[PDB]
Amino acid sequence: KQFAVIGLGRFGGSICKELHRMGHEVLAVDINEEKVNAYASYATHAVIANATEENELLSLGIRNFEYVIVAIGANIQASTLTTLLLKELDIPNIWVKAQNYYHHKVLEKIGADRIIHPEKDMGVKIAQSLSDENVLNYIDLSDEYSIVELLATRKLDSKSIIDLNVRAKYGCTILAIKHQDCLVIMGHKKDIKRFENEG
Amino acid sequence: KQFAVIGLGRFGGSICKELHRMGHEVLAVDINEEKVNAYASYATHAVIANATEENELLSLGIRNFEYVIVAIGANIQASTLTTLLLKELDIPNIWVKAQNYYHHKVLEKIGADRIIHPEKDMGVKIAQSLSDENVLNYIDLSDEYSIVELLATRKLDSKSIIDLNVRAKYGCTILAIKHHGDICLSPAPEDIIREQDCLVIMGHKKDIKRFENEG
Amino acid sequence: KQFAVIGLGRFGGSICKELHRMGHEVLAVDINEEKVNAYASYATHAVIANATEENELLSLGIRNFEYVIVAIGANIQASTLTTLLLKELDIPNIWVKAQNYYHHKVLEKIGADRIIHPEKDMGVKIAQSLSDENVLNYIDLSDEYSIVELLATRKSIIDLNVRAKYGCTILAIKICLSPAPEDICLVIMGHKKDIKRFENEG
Amino acid sequence: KQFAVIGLGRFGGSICKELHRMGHEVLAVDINEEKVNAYASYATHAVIANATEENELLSLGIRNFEYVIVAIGANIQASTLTTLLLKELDIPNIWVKAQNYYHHKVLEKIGADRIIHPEKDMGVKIAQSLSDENVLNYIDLSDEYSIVELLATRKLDSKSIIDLNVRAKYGCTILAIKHHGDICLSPAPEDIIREQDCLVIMGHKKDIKRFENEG
Amino acid sequence: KQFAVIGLGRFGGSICKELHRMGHEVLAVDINEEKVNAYASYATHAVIANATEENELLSLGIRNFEYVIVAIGANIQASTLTTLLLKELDIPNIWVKAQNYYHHKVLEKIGADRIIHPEKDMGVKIAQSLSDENVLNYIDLSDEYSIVELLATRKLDSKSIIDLNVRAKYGCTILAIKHHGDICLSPAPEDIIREQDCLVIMGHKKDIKRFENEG
Ligand SMILES: Nc1ncnc2c1ncn2[C@@H]1O[C@H](COP(=O)(O)OP(=O)(O)OP(=O)(O)O)[C@@H](O)[C@H]1O
Ligand SMILES: Nc1ncnc2c1ncn2[C@@H]1O[C@H](COP(=O)(O)OP(=O)(O)OP(=O)(O)O)[C@@H](O)[C@H]1O
Ligand SMILES: Nc1ncnc2c1ncn2[C@@H]1O[C@H](COP(=O)(O)OP(=O)(O)OP(=O)(O)O)[C@@H](O)[C@H]1O
Ligand SMILES: Nc1ncnc2c1ncn2[C@@H]1O[C@H](COP(=O)(O)OP(=O)(O)OP(=O)(O)O)[C@@H](O)[C@H]1O
Ligand SMILES: Nc1ncnc2c1ncn2[C@@H]1O[C@H](COP(=O)(O)OP(=O)(O)OP(=O)(O)O)[C@@H](O)[C@H]1O
Ligand code: NA
Ligand code: NA
Ligand code: NA
Repeated sequence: KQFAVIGLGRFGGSICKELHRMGHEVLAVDINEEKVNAYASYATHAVIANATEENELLSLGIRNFEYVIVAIGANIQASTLTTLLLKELDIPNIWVKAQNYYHHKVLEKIGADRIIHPEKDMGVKIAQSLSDENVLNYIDLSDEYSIVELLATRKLDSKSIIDLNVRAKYGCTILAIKHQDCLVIMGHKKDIKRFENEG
Repeated sequence: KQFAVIGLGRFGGSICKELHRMGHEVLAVDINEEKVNAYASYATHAVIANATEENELLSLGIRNFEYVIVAIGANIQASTLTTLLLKELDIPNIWVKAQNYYHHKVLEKIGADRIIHPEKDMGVKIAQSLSDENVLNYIDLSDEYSIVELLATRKLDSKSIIDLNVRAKYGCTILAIKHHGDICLSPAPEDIIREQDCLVIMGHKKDIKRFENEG
Repeated sequence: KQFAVIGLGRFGGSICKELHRMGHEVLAVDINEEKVNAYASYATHAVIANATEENELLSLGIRNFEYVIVAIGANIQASTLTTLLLKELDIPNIWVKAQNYYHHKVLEKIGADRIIHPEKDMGVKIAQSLSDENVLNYIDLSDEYSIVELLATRKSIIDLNVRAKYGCTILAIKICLSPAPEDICLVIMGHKKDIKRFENEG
Repeated sequence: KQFAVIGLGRFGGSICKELHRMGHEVLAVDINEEKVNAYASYATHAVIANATEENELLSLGIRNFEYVIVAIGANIQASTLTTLLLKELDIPNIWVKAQNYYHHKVLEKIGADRIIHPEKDMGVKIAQSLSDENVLNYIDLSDEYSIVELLATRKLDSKSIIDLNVRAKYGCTILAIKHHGDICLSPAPEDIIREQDCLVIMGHKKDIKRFENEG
Repeated sequence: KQFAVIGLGRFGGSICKELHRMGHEVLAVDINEEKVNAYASYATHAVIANATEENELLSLGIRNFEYVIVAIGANIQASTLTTLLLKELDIPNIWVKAQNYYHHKVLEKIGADRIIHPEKDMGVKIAQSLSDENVLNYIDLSDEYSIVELLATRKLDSKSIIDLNVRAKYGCTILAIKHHGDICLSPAPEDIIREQDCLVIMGHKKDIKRFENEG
């Protein structure tokens, strides 16, 4: 697979370094000369180009890339003009980083295959950890069930699994323990909060 | 639990909106008047202040907040000077949003309780989804064992759980399966996996990768 | 009929002044303070607002306007964001001034009812006048047939065999409408190729 | 001894010229092309570089220098990220020119071996000369003891050393007398004090104030 | 004694904070609104005025000040036009902070009473500390004689004053010893010197250098 990442910011620069670490052909495009020089070593091909121009986009052979990631999320004009061109060039998969709710609505009309909010998805994830310090990481299977990696408190010390009645009393299934030790649990959103309060 | 969020960007503004939804007293501090007027309705109180000033920081009653989040990740001077003042004010928890690796090193020195890379962590998470399109959302329990929410392929249709030897060969456990928008926790042998449905699995990282090829 | 004109430039300010002359209520919105003060006298209601904000758009009572004209044609971000709000606010008629081909393609996606190129339409109209210095002003009824207002050069109507030889009809003589044989700006209606032959031979 | 001076301002450019005058190997680093061309004659080697970037720091050959002076004192971000790289490069002695009190607090955290306030230390010395027109130059041995180079008034003219009972009444010992451009180290009783000759007098900080007032 | 400080920089702001600490009436004039608000508490009278204007300078009542310090050292146009006005208004004492050699020459022509180089005089003083790590502070009595506040080494540990033939061989006099936060004036034979204590010495400039190499 060949990937193109347009815009080497904090978000796009992470995708170039990660996909290059896994051993993939990454094209790194950025309008900034100093950004491309820094990520020149972290990409298979790095070009100092403006992606809002169709002539520059055809010069890169952008039609040969199955996945194009437009990591521009502070310039709505540059981001929407780029993903309109890539939809014109018949790119199978265009993934765009959005800025606000209105930028999400423009890109949904002009044909973005997946629209990503990196700071909004992390900020909600961080604020869940701020509100309840017991949690460390979670994944939402649905809107009401989650796999919350809880942190064992002082009252859970020296307590066996059979002593815990999470299976029946709370209806929560413990998955793993990482030796205060990390306690991975699964259950309803309201049911897990009962186990956090009562230990 | 009273939270102060300094800098209402895409990251700071999301924490103010999320914590206000959960019903928490959030103080929204920003130096830009237009940003403050946007988050007046999404915060308990929104004020205009330059957090690099100690006199302006004490005019907010910032010593009364258990958590302060400095969500400035494009100005290193503004971000590092702010957490220095909060470190002096004996704030128990200071969480800072970092910009690069060398910005993370400054905050570690001057006493940031937690340092957050929002785009770097999401960019790494996205890049796993580009590389392996089977996955939908993964959470790393450790460096070798992870929970991967997989998407069922075309050959997984009309297949039973006992047919898939995940417990025996791959050494992985299917923790949940969802079909048609309804999620079933801890499926029992045997259940029908459909053409396009999410398949949550748990196991070693290299063991799931072998299973995705043969799924 | 209540009209809203968003963006007081050369194009938007001309729509405000013409509609205020005709006796219509016009709301003039612009982000520039100097523009609004100049067109405060030429608009029924004038405000200094950013039209890309949904809160500022609702303060104007923009839902009461049947026609909104987004005459922003150099800021693509301001033009595309504004028409998405007005589409969200259910304006029956949104007319947008575009900049280039790609700006036109964006506004077609997000639901612009009519997209206007003022400089491109005039530039095509002007460039037809430079190549053929006899013409003055023309409109295209169709691709093949057009009404061309020629300039009279160095004869009776019957002498000008446009009806038989060229297959064209003389429409006016400049003031005297509906000419008839015979009579010694010349308006001629006919096929586009036929008028060019008439100009070369006459 | 090898020295590197990062930032050729009024303060950094003075260290380059004084160390080169003494015959030391000075590397002059700056980001401005005009500054580097100006100090080509006053430094062993002058390089155009941006010190906040670590790749440009290792090209200079910065690990070969025992002393590095970061004489940037108007950009807090550029100064603190430079001394972070040098501290990470195991540079033994890093001397940093600071700007304000909060900049001093950051450099203390991230490992600056010595933090310098050139204008603040000179402003304090000047304000002692404005407040007291008798003094010319002083050195604080401690917070209560000092050596003050006084200036002779009219009442000290034609006065011998033994006539002045400074040793008993004030408890201050006269160290030297700058006689008409010629010094006199440890003057012996008695030497005639002229109209205007410097009187290097050592004593308590409060006691010399009495000597200035009582003449 | 009323002092006017024109330009509240790092150097001008240090004179305001020190003259007010000593109990003097200070007029703090600056063209920047942010600077005046910060120093409004540390100055008797703080004004946001431009000093290059003759009308604004007479609104301050600047003729009532014996000392005016023009602490603008990065703006030659503002510094030379200010002191041209103050000399035109017959200020008895005008002290100007200069930038380079050419600014020093202009201010001499247009009648500056004392011209100050804060960063240049510190850079020369700092470069002496980099060259010789034994010195901590020194005061130049002349171009050939100096008082150096040395630092004790391992070879100077447990050595009495009479053991050091500084009076006979080196021709230098030991003035005081800073014994770990305690300072003793005019030591008598004999006093023991610890491992690391400041040793204030006086002598010829070349004779002190021979002492450090030979002891
Ligand atoms: N037209 C363009 N074509 C290509 N790259 C561009 C273009 N416009 C901007 N960029 C580059 O894209 C990069 C990321 O965009 P930008 O800084 O606007 O986004 P952002 O919202 O700040 O994202 P991040 O949080 O990842 O930094 C920048 O380095 C910028 O120079
Ligand atoms: N000194 C300051 N005090 C308070 N708020 C500030 C200060 N400096 C910047 N801000 C605000 O912080 C917010 C976010 O800062 P900035 O835009 O520099 O960071 P970012 O990392 O690019 O943003 P984001 O969180 O959107 O990714 C902005 O609204 C900005 O106005
Ligand atoms: N967000 C906005 N909301 C309202 N008015 C705006 C906005 N952005 C720009 N304007 C105003 O719209 C007017 C026209 O926009 P602009 O000058 O960018 O377009 P243009 O193509 O040059 O227009 P014209 O050819 O009519 O002069 C200007 O007066 C500008 O100040
Ligand atoms: N990142 C950098 N790397 C190297 N040199 C730099 C860098 N940033 C600034 N400089 C240079 O450092 C020199 C001094 O810095 P600056 O002028 O900001 O400090 P300052 O406190 O005003 O100094 P001074 O008052 O002694 O002149 C300038 O010549 C400037 O060009
Ligand atoms: N014409 C003026 N009148 C009054 N104040 C002025 C004028 N011009 C500049 N200043 C102020 O004087 C102060 C010092 O000026 P400047 O920054 O040019 O000098 P500097 O040599 O860099 O100062 P320092 O090294 O002491 O920080 C600043 O606060 C500046 O705003
Ligand atoms: Na961002
Ligand atoms: Na135009
Ligand atoms: Na300075």
